[PDB]
Amino acid sequence: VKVPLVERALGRTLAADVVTEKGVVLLEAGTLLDENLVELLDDNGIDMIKVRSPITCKTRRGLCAKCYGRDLARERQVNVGESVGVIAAQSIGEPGTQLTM
Amino acid sequence: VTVEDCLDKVETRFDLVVLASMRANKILKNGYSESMENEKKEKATVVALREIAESEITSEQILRNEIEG
Amino acid sequence: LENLLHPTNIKIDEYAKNATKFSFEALERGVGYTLGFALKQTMLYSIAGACVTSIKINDGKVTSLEDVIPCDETVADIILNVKSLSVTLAEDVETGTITFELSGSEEEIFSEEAKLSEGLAITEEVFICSYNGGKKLKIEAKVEKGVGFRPAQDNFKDGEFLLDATFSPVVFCDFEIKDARVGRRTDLDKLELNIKTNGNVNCEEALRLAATKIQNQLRNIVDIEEINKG
Amino acid sequence: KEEDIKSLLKIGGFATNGQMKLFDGRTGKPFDRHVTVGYMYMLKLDHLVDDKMHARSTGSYSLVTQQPLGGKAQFGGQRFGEMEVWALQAYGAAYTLREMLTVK
Amino acid sequence: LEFVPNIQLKEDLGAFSYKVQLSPVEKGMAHILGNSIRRVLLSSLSGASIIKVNIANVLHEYSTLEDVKEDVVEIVSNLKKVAIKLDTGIDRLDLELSVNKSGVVSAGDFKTTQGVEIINKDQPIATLTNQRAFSLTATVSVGRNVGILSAIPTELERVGDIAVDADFNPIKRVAFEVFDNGDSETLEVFVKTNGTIEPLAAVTKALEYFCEQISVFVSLRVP
Amino acid sequence: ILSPASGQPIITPTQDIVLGLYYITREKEGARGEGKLFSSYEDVSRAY
Ligand SMILES: Nc1nc2c(ncn2[C@@H]2O[C@H](COP(=O)(O)OP(=O)(O)O)[C@@H](OP(=O)(O)OP(=O)(O)O)[C@H]2O)c(=O)[nH]1
Ligand SMILES: [Zn+2]
Repeated sequence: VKVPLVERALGRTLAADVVTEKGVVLLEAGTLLDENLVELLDDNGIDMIKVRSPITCKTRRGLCAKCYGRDLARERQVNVGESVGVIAAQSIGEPGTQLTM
Repeated sequence: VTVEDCLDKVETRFDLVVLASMRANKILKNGYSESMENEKKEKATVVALREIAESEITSEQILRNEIEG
Repeated sequence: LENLLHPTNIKIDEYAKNATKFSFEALERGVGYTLGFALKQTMLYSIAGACVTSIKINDGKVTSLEDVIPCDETVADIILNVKSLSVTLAEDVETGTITFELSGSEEEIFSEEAKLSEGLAITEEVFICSYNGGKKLKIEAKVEKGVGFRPAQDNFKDGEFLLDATFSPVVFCDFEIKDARVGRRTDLDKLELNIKTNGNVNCEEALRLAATKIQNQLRNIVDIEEINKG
Repeated sequence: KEEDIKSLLKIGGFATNGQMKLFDGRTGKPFDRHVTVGYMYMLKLDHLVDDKMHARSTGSYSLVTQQPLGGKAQFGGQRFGEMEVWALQAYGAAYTLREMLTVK
Repeated sequence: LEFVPNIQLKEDLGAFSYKVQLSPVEKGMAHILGNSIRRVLLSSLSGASIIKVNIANVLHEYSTLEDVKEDVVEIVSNLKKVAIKLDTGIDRLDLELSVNKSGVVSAGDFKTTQGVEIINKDQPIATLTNQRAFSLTATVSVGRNVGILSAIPTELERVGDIAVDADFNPIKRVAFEVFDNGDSETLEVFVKTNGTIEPLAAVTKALEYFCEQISVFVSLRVP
Repeated sequence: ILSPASGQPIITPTQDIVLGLYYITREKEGARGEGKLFSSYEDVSRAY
């Protein structure tokens, strides 16, 4: 597997509700994923989910708080006025030096 | 400070900083620095954070203070 | 002869019923560690005390902690409760015996309950176990008075569970060293002492008694009386 | 070879190992486990901290840019890196960034 | 059940090696006493050493005298190793040395003034290649080591005056061991010194300092 | 406390502090006082 789906989807809101094979909806849309919530997806064994993203963001020249979802540094939804782009650019650059090939 | 206690009353960690700065400026302009109390007590900027932690000052009340000045 | 400085500062705060904190300031550099280590060792093992050493539940009937008994507390828990009990021993009596035999039904057990040998005072009302009013059960406690700490080679030897004897009222020292400034020279150390006691004696008085014994020993090679004057 | 050094240690009367029993000075209690002791001949590099303190509060400014001189040659002072500006932007401390760039 | 310790200067050995031993201990207070004695002697002992030396013909430490193999800095280094014993009330004194020998100058060459005692007769201050007149003045005062950071440089009035650092403490090494005789213990301490101060007296002084420090605790008072 | 890039804390011990804890945590099959019962942490500290 290399990466668990729950670990990949952890801290990320769901764009649409997820319907179980039994036909009972498990998670409503626009709900932020949580470690307690993450357990259900493995327990329900849902391998595929749809989550919001910055590319999908409809705001003009801006990022909504929901599309970013969890800040991932304070374990909370990202607060407004935080520069996501600068942090994202610096985080990819710093790890590159350690890696060679 | 940890700013964690201040965060319970205030949200985003930015509005709290702005409110604390305004309160500290108002206190300094209040003539609080007679020089007999500054040595025995901490600086005003920390004092504003302490007042926010007590919650006695009230974030909404602080906005009302700006109109008075 | 610049004249060695004295701490000249004493701070005492009590944050617990038997726990107190002592703070010292203005000590010479490296003085705090030397004073602290000796005081802690003397208080922990240099004080004479009397404590329960051997516990027998049923005339050696109970061989292991696993064995079930007619009460809400397991044998190990009952032994832990008995060890916590503090006993003061009369000078004439070198040994103390405590009997916990109970025929009562569903009756709470307390330090007041249980007959004791003369010269033994419980000094406390600590709870022991809740009786189930079942089959007859018995408790035997052996009390000895000793100085220093004695280890037990075997936890259980025949019919009694052997326990080591602390033989000291003080249970905790946890001394610490912090930096202090007395002026241009700031190398002077600051010492804080936290002491917890069974409550048989006050912590400050016990610390003073521990300090006196070290002073008493050097009386032959040093004049203690002249040092007091100042 | 190691065997010759071991024979030399035996001639000295030390045990055939580098580690030896030691006692802590403060408590005088021996540490569990023996500790190797060696001369470890050492040298001091020419990097004194006396000239590196470089404490500056107010200094003369460059005539062309009206900006502080650097390197400690006169009053020195620390240049602020562009990357440091990126870190300040990530922090969101605009008031610190604005004040440092203009008044400072 | 009362035991009181006694001091015996026994097993003296070496040029300056002594093993003070106490026959009586409290059966467990011996280790604490040994640790206290070891710590107090090393940092509490006060010794008197030269702090200032003035050469007859020098303007600074970095100068070369005529017909002298030793350098002025080298002469200062030889002077520092010199061991001095002083009277209790002397506190401070000045030593004058003048020699016209064509051979090697020595610490014993120092004038035999009252109070001043030079243990290191063997150590040589300087060596003279050819016959010449050599004189210098060294100031001796009682002092103790308070650490490098807390050290006063010392004022110099004469142009020729040169500041010299001095190691006041005289105890090179301190060792202690504990033997239990059964119901009691005997404390054995090995002390190595320059020989300026008798070992038993030094041990008594260290114990007295420890007792003075512990005196405040029993009182539990500021004074 | 946590890295901005990742949730993992950056304040964890790196070298010797971890080694001492690892050495203390290790257990020995045979040791003096083995099988002893201590009511509280203070009693164990006094025994040590
Ligand atoms: N050693 C240590 N101490 C900590 C740590 N975290 C907090 N403290 C102590 O707790 C106190 C909390 O300070 P505040 O800022 O007022 O409270 P806050 O942490 O909840 O915001 C501080 O006191 P202070 O005003 O800084 O000085 P003091 O009162 O400790 O002497 C600090 O010393 C830590 O990780 N290690
Ligand atoms: Zn968006």
